[PDB]
Amino acid sequence: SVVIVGKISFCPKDVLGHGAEGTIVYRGMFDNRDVAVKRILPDREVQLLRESDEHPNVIRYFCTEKDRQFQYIAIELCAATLQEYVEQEPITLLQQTTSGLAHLHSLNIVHRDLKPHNILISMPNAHGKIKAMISDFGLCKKLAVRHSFSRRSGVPGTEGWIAPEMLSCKENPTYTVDIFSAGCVFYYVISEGSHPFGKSLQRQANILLGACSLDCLHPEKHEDVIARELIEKMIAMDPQKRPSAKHVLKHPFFWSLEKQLQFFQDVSDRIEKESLDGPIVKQLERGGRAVVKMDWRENITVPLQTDLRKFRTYKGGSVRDLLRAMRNKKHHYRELPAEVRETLGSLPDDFVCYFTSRFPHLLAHTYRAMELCSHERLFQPYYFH
Repeated sequence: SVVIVGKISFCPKDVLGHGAEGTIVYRGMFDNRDVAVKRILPDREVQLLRESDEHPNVIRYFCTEKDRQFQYIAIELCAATLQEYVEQEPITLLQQTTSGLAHLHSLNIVHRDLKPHNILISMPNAHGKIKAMISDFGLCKKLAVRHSFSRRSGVPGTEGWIAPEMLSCKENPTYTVDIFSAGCVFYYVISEGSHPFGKSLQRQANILLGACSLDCLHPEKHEDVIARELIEKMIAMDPQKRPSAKHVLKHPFFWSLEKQLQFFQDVSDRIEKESLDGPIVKQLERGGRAVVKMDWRENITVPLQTDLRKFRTYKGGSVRDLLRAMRNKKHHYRELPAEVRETLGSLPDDFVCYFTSRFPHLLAHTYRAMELCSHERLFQPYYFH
C-alpha cells in the first residue's frame, strides 16, 4: 500500500514508531529523499521545531502537508534511537545532545521530555560521520519574554525521566528540568543501560524520594570521579543547584587530555606565587591531603621521586606543590632524564594520565576549588560565566 499526500509519499506498512494521542511516524519520501513522516492530529510543536532545526544536533525539518484529518510533517530520517544504541563515541553523543539542548534553551524552549528513546542517532553523512540529534518537540514549550513556566499544562515527560519539582513547591520549574533528564541520560549511556534510580517500576518513586545510586562509577577512578561530580550535579533534588546546559558543556567530563593538562598548567601558573594564606590557595588546599593521599611523593614512581629531590620546596601534603611539580616537569620535559620522561610521558596525553590515574580526585577537586577565578579570562575556556 502507498499513501501520497502532496509531496509526501509513505507506505503505511513502514512504521518507525508510535507517539502519543494517535501520533504515528513512518519512513517515507519527500522530494525524492528518504525522510521520516510524522502524522499528527492538529502547530506549536512544528513551529518550535522549525525554529530550532538549524542546529546540527536538532532534527532537520522539511515540509508540512495536510489532508482532511491529519497533518503530515516531513523530517530527517535517522538510523535509530539512543536507547537501542546502548546495545552494541558515547561522550561525543552526550556532548552533541547537550549542545542541541543548549540551542533550544537559548531560544527559550524547554523540551520537557528527554530520554534515550527521544534522542536519535543520525544516518551517516557524506563523510560517514554520525551524530546524536534531538527530536519529538510535541511536549516543548517556549517561555514568555519569565525564566520559569507554570505546571498548569500538566505533567509532561515520561515516567522515571521527570524532574521531581514537576511532580510535587513554591518554585516553578525552569530549563533545569531538561538538565535532570539529561543527567539520567548521561548515566544511562555511561552505565550502559542502568539508571540512577534503577528499576523502571520504582524509578519514579525513588526520584520523588531523591534516592539515587551510581554503582558503575568507582570512587577512586579518575574518569568515574569526573563523571560522578557532573552527574551528581544535574540530578540534584534542588533544581537551583543544577548547571545550565552551557555549564555542562564546559565541564571536564568533555575535556580531552590536552585540555586537562592545560587546565593544570594554567591553574599552577595562576596560583604561583599567590599567598598561601589567601582565599584562592586556601580554597585549593582545604580538601587537600585526601586528594593527595597525604603524601604525593610516596604515591609517585621512584624515577620521578628521585628526580624531585632537586627542590626541598615540594611539600607532599600540598595540592599546590603537586600542581607545581606537574607544571615544572611539563615545561622541562624534553630535557629530563630518559627514565623520567618514560615514567611520565609521552606528552601531553600519557603525561597527564600519569597523575590523574594516581590522583583520581585531583582534577575534580582543583576544578571546583578554582571557580573563584572563573570570572577571569584565563579560565573562561574551562568555565561558563
